[PDB]
Amino acid sequence: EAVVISGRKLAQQIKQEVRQEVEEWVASGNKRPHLSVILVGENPASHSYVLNKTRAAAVVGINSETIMKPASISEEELLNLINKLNNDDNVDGLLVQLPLPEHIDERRICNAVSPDKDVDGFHVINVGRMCLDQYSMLPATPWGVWEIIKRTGIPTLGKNVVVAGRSKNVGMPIAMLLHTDGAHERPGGDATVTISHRYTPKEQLKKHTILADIVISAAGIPNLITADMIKEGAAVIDVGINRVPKLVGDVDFEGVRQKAGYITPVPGGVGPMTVAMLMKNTIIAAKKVL
Amino acid sequence: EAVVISGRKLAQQIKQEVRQEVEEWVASGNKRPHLSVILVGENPASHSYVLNKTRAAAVVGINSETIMKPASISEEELLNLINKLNNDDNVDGLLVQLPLPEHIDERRICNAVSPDKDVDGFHVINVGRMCLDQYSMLPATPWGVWEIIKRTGIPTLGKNVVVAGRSKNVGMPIAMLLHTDGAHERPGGDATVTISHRYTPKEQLKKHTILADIVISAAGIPNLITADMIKEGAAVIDVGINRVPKLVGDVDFEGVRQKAGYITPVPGGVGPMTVAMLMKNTIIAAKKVL
Ligand SMILES: NC(=O)c1ccc[n+]([C@@H]2O[C@H](COP(=O)([O-])OP(=O)(O)OC[C@H]3O[C@@H](n4cnc5c(N)ncnc54)[C@H](O)[C@@H]3O)[C@@H](O)[C@H]2O)c1
Ligand SMILES: NC(=O)c1ccc[n+]([C@@H]2O[C@H](COP(=O)([O-])OP(=O)(O)OC[C@H]3O[C@@H](n4cnc5c(N)ncnc54)[C@H](O)[C@@H]3O)[C@@H](O)[C@H]2O)c1
Ligand SMILES: Nc1ncnc(O)c1NC(=O)Nc1ccc(C(=O)N[C@@H](CCC(=O)O)C(=O)O)cc1
Ligand SMILES: Nc1ncnc(O)c1NC(=O)Nc1ccc(C(=O)N[C@@H](CCC(=O)O)C(=O)O)cc1
Repeated sequence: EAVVISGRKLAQQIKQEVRQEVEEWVASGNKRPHLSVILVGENPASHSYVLNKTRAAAVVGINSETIMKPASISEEELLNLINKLNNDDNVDGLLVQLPLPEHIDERRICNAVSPDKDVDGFHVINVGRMCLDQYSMLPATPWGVWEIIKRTGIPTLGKNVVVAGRSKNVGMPIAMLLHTDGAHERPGGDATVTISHRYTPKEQLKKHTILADIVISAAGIPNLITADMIKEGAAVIDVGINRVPKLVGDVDFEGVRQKAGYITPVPGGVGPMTVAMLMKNTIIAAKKVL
Repeated sequence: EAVVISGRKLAQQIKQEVRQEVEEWVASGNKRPHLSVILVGENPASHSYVLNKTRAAAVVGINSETIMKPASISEEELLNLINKLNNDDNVDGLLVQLPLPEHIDERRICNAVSPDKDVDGFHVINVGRMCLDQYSMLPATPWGVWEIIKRTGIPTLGKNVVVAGRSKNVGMPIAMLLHTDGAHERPGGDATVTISHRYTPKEQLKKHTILADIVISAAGIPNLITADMIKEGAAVIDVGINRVPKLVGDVDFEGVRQKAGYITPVPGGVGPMTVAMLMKNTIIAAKKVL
């Protein structure tokens, strides 16, 4: 039977690490770090996630605020707010919760966040730097997936990995991190990585997962991954969070639990790890390391 | 037996398209496009490749100059030359031929070329834009592979693709182009893409290629791709160029020719396509579309 990895427990540990780093940063005479989160509209999942972020900030001693704005705001008004926060020396980290409304260009908005305060790692320079294996502010959810694997000791070098999903914010960075050189400035996982997506037929997906030592599902499709797709002993990391009213992942948890060696639950898996790696990025940003 | 795709004939068609585009541009009263190539040292293959590029430029109506510097040049002197070319309004395209001497930081050099003149697409902002599926100057060798596939009419949406190699200028952009969304600003091939590399066990490479509709070898290893690794009728695209006294690719050409449906030869395959796609990028740069 699979070990169930508690992302909640791993995230709490990481937050303890961040709290200590923050406290020693303040005791050294530095300003306490401050995180600003911009929330647009009323997507209730976005509100839940942002509340979890500001909770975690308080736990680790980082000052925070959520600035909530109606969906009817214009792009230029979002940009004006972002520009004010870019020039406010008290703000160390700035992020815009996604998705934004259709009349707002997410890419222009992400590129307007000063790259030094870009704790989500979505600015194009941070994307390019990550894709070149240079030091960069890593996006929180992919970095949380990497930390789950690394802190559990699941090996990656020479291993077969399948990622289901290719979104720029989640699946693509996860595939980048896992396949790239362990010896480069920002090390990668040196795994053999298959990228699948909405046009992979299920039979081709299965033919690739059945070879995989790690399967990472970030499609947002309930029961996309089932025990027959998984070779036994493999690690299955469930990035999906799907409203079905209850929350499930992409993985058939009880089925795959019988065959995988390791498995993450939804909720309590990747989700809390996302919030933890954002706290790590914020103290990194306050320290002006990059 | 396998169709042998002539990279020479496809490139000739692409180059004729560029010659028509450039002369319509010049007929409209615009400055003739101009490409500057910087060439460092005496790598015989580099000199050979640069001559192919400026020979192609002249035939399609693009003015060119190659600026040759000894390998003993320093990093500051190369940067000085690059800055002079960035500010010369006659120069539309600027590229530095790689590899550079060991004492030169290639990443610093590539980021010094202004992104609007970066016809190789090696600047971090162009790498980031490409990885976000945004309009960008695509690197010429990856774009050549893409064109070989599309112009032969080999389908990609939903097909399995294996790329052997992960280098930032060749293997990684190929994997990015092929797996990404057809509906995005810069369309992608919508394929299921496996990325293999130097830590992929040779047995594991076979188990993925035997599933592959398209194998793309960009590793620089003679005879890495052999007939037992290919399923009957798949397309095999040879990006490697290996000096073995002769030139060969990564594929066992004679053997794989008996099982593949399509195959590219070395020489005369991807190489002339690299030169051709650079001409496309140069007229794009002259038009300042981006
Ligand atoms: N911390 C977390 O766990 C966390 C954070 C953010 C988002 N998510 C969740 O991850 C899932 C998607 O995240 P995202 O940002 O990538 O969203 P997205 O909608 O942009 O991504 C959807 C991805 O699903 C892929 N896909 C669709 N059908 C597929 C299929 N049948 N097989 C393989 N791939 C398929 C699509 O091609 C696309 O790449 C959702 O449940 C989302 O809520 C989780
Ligand atoms: N126009 C062209 O045809 C053209 C242009 C440029 C480069 N190339 C060729 O591309 C090949 C590689 O170019 P590069 O810049 O990527 O060089 P590189 O050595 O930096 O990259 C080669 C890749 O090979 C991978 N690799 C090594 N062993 C492997 C294995 N056993 N199985 C799978 N992958 C393995 C490495 O991890 C690396 O990512 C060379 O032949 C180069 O000359 C061709
Ligand atoms: N959209 C974005 N825009 C900008 N930057 C980002 O990083 C994101 N992405 C997220 O914020 N992703 C995220 C997903 C889940 C949680 C989370 O806390 N999950 C709990 C359950 C909570 C619940 O479901 O109520 C769990 O999984 O246990 C937190 C963040
Ligand atoms: N290094 C770089 N730095 C900066 N930007 C780049 O794009 C590169 N990469 C190349 O320039 N790659 C390249 C490889 C081969 C040819 C070529 O013309 N090949 C012919 C003849 C081979 C022969 O006879 O020697 C063939 O294969 O048919 C052209 C370009």
